[PDB]
Amino acid sequence: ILLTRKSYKPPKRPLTEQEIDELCDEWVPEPLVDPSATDEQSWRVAKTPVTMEMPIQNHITITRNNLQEKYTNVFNLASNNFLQLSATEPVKEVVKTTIKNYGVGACGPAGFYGNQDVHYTLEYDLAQFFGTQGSVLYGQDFCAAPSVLPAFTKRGDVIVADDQVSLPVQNALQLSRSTVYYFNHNDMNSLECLLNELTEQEKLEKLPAIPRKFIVTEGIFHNSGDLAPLPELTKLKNKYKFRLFVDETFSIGVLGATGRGLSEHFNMDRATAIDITVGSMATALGSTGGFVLGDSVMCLHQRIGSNAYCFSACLPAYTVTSVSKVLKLMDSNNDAVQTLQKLSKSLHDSFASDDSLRSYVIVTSSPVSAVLHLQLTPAYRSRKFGYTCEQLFETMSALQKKSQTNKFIEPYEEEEKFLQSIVDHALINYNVLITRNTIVLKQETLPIVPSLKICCNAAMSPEELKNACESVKQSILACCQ
Amino acid sequence: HKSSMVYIPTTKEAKRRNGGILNTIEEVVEKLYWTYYIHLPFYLMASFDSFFLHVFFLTIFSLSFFGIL
Amino acid sequence: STPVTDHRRRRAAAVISHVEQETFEDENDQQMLPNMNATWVDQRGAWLIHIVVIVLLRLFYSLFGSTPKWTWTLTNMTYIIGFYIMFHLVKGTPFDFNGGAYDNLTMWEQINDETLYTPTRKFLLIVPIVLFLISNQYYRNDMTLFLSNLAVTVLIGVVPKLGITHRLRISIPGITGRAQIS
Amino acid sequence: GHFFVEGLLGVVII
Amino acid sequence: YTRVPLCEPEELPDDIQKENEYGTLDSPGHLYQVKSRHGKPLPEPVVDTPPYYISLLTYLNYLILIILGHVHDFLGMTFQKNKHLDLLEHDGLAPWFSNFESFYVRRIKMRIDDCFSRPTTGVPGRFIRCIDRISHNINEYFTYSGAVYPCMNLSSYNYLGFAQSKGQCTDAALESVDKYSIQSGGPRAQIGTTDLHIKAEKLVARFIGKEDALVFSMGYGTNANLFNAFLDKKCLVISDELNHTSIRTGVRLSGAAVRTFKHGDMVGLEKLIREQIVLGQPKTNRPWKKILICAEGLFSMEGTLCNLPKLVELKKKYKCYLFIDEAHSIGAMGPTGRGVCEIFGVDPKDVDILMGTFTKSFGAAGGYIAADQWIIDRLRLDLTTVSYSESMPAPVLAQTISSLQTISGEICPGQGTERLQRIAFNSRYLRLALQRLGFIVYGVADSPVIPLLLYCPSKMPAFSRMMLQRRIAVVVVAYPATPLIESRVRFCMSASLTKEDIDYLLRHVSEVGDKLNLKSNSGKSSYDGKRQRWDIEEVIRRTPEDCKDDKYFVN
Ligand SMILES: CCCCCCCCCCCCC/C=C/[C@@H](O)[C@H](CO)NC(=O)CCCCCCCCCCCCCCCCCCCCCCC
Repeated sequence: ILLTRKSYKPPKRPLTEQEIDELCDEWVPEPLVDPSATDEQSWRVAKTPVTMEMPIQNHITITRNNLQEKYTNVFNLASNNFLQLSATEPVKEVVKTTIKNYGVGACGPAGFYGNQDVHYTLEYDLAQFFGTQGSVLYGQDFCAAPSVLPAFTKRGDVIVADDQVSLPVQNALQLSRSTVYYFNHNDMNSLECLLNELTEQEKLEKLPAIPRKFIVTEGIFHNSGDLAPLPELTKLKNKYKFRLFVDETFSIGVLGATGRGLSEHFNMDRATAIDITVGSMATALGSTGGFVLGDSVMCLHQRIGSNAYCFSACLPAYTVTSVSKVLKLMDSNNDAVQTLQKLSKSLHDSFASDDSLRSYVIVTSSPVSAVLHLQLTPAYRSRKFGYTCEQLFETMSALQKKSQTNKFIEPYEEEEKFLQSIVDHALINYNVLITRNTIVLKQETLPIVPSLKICCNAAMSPEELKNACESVKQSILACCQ
Repeated sequence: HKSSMVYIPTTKEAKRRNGGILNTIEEVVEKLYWTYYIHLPFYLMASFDSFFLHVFFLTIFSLSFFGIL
Repeated sequence: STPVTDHRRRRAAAVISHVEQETFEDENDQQMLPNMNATWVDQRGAWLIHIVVIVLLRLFYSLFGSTPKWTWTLTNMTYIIGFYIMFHLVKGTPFDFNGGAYDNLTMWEQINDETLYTPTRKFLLIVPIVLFLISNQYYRNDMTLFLSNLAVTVLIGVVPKLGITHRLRISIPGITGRAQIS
Repeated sequence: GHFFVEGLLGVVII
Repeated sequence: YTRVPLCEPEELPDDIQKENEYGTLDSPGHLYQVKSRHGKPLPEPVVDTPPYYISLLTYLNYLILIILGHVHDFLGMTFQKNKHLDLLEHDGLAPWFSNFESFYVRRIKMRIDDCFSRPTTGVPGRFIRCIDRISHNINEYFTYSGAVYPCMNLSSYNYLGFAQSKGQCTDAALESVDKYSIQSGGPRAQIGTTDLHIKAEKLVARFIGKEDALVFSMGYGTNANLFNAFLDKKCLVISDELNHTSIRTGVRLSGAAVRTFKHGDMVGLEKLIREQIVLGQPKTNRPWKKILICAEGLFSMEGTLCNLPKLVELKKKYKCYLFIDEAHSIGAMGPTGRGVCEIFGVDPKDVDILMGTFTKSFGAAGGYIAADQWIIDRLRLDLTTVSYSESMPAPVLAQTISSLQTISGEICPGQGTERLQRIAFNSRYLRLALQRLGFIVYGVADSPVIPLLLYCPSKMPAFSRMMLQRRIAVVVVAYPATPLIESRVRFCMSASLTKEDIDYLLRHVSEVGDKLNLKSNSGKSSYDGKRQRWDIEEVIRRTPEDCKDDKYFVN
């Protein structure tokens, strides 16, 4: 027994209260937030438009910097309401009748009460219009994906995601707690290689029960703006037995002969091509909320185990009745999607055909997108700011990894100020309001570069848009020189 | 200040509306029934299982009475 | 092809192995919420119910008429097997906790957030031995019953609950199957 | 041996 | 016939509707003006308990249920795998969800599923209209007739009775619909801001007592996306063990270390703070960069409060930070409706961040965050929902502004104090009457959440169905939500309920709880120490004058 001991050392004594007290009194915490760079960054708050006593229509009256600037009859090109069917008189009447018959709030979560018959009617209408079996409603679009995706994945599942997905999808992936791989952003070769390697390794591992498998992508990308290849995706997910998750916020109501989404654009059936679809009632349908389209088993399990659904209040009844009316109107005599498609085509042709700008900016959006994006042609970006996208990515990623409290990067801020100068010139001189892509770069975890943004909707005269395009073109040329 | 609500009378009111000791016999019988039924999970089971459970408890009670007698 | 986020579950590549300790995120997920699965143990009446179920089993088996030795051995084996099935067989939680966070721990290891030799663990250790001592006075004259009961007790009701078998997985080929370590 | 086993069990309980 | 119908509104001349949504006051003695506590902390809770045989019976019930459920699962999956195609693999595709991690849902709540998620219609006011359903094969699927009947509402969050359709706020909402729109442009940081948002932010900041505030379109989202913005993985969070789910999601999405302390225990909190300051970060033992303490104004499953004075003392002594979630407190508690700071006389400057929602007591949707100035500027520059998610609509903002002005006494001055005193009286009256009859009731005296304990899994469907048969709508909760040994019904009292309604409810509850063996109150829940089994008429007669004295309330 003695010879089989382990040669330890007598343990130290436990700290007495006074040592604890002095050590506690020595500690110094940091401030909640970092006020070091609140001043050199706060121009964004000072340059945000504020429309007053008017809807957000085509011609607006705005003000900037706390009633210190004013502009009237400004042409608006920064609104996400593409169809503008929600301002028509029938929808106004439906809203007023609903508000008089019901209240304004629901007063309770879906679990107990406060799930009126209007909610069920809207869910049926959404399912019948888009083709699937059922759907569920969510309080807001931003909380749809991070609630749905963790309900169907956990530690032990595999997710294969695109190389540049929007922030809500990144949040969903991070909070899902599963293994995540990234493929090369519409490189079907890279996707096929990755799937083949994964399935061979799984076959070798001979697991008892096979796990869940998802492919995550987007319909029309939030930052880039380019289309997604659906035929190849469906084909190879059928071949390798994965499930497809498509987040199409910017395509429902924008793509298709009747605006029924991505599947109608590619002439397929949504019930056999896409498994989970996440939409938004706040961009094309001119309302508030979100939804998820699937089949009966998936919908029932969402009603049980999706957090945002069962721990938040149902959304007001006027929103759901207005959306139902809009769907009926889109079903009869559309003309609005068609107008939007022609306008978007002309806009993209206008900014893509020019050569005088072909050394400063590039057009990233596809011709079917209803919003036009621009960048700075990395040659010009390097020549005028002395930084490339890559080094920015590794800089910010390194800052996040060690978790430094103060994350300020100077070249990116200078380039952002340059872009805002471009916007300011056009606004002040020509009475045309375009927007900047508003990102919070200390939160992103995938490569991204600041850019511009020009939106169009289905209630503008083509000639006015042509003149506005000319004015923006002159503004870019003047500022860049 | 009338509203569009229909009120429902208390069971005592219903009995008073409808009017020997047989009623007390019935009430003690149903008291025993309700105690036994509610203190066991019969509302949460099905019908097949419920019946099986019933048979089980009746058998134990019968056998205990057999042994005591 | 390397994952940005490694959240992948490994399997035992040996015969005798231990479940690997958790990382920072896993510990945070486990400690973020009180475990609804193993918290009922410390509340009012748990020890009493462990006592009462034994008396109910004894009365049932005595109702089946048989001799005292048979009734008592049946009581002992039934209680021990039931306790093993409930507390030591199934691993995980019967409801969605988090990313899962307990997918490879049994209910016995989850008690008191993996703190050993607490008063409740002591009580649940003491119960089988005292139950054997009570029943020892009736089938003592049969070597076969005495030996079998003592074997079942010491091998099913005291060994899994020992402080050295914590996080111990035995994986043979053809019966148990590959256990889960990560 | 029975008293021996019982004494062992008491010891292990302690 | 299998799909929920789109029911039609009725004619109901204006007086009938006004009485349907908000009961007219009948007496001036049915009001109570609450007082403050002058900084005094909360006395140790005296939670009551039932006899032992009830606990033992509950344990037996759950044991039986679990055994049968697992046996059914095993047999059904192994033999009859023809009719279990949704839990099994199919052509090399794993099923949507595993059958063991959803055991409780199916095997225990698919038999009482008619007690949850009842469809309704119209305004969720004093009387709620329910659509009746017929259940087939033990709640496998429901079918719907065309009948609609009213019930007395005791389930929806309508504390001050602002959920109506004939008030002044509804007219404000209609005018906002006419003037602005029902549609928003985009995110706040891009085009989504109007002057109405600015007015609402200023008015909220003035109401609370802080310097600045923000408004969002969803409360869950607010909590989920705040800590992400202002925290990190080198900071520690000490949160109560009963906190809401949105706080947990928001803390989880950031990365910080988390530790929890027992509910309503302050010596443990101080001990934990000292120990965690001494220990430091795990694996490195470097000093913690930051420590944040999270809590709630009023926990709405217990009806209790948070010891705010002691929390402020501890945070000032150890240099921590404070975060308070006032979802059920704001608007419905305090002498003037300002929340827990009003209740305890604490200066609303010692609390670093305050958040709440407009859903409960304002009859609207959304949330807010109020703090000092520099904090608000940094967050507005840094928060994610400001930049990436859509702004909140105009009718909701109009309703919120109108109700806040009404409570603040700026418009129609008589209404605000009327509502506050009505709810304060109704809550106390119901709690005292129930405790005198012989039930077990949780929470402080003034809380509008009144949980009544049932303790047995088979008494819950019975209570719910009997009450529904007697035209009363209630809510029930079970094991995964509440401790295994305590299942309850929680009443939500509104300011739109008249004392006559409370008396009707009291009579029916007394009868049903007499029949279901629910009156198991001890003497630990009376000011004397003697157990009480009063008669219904006596308690009805003697309670209204006594419920005003702060002497009969042990809690
Ligand atoms: C084919 C014949 C097979 C044999 C019959 C069928 C047995 C197989 C079914 C049982 C499988 C159980 C699987 C795991 C169950 C639990 O762990 C789950 C999952 O963790 N926990 C929970 O749900 C959380 C706890 C919920 C409360 C459970 C405790 C309720 C009160 C029990 C107190 C302890 C009782 C004494 C200890 C166990 C003795 C069991 C004696 C069994 C025979 C008497 C009863 C029939």
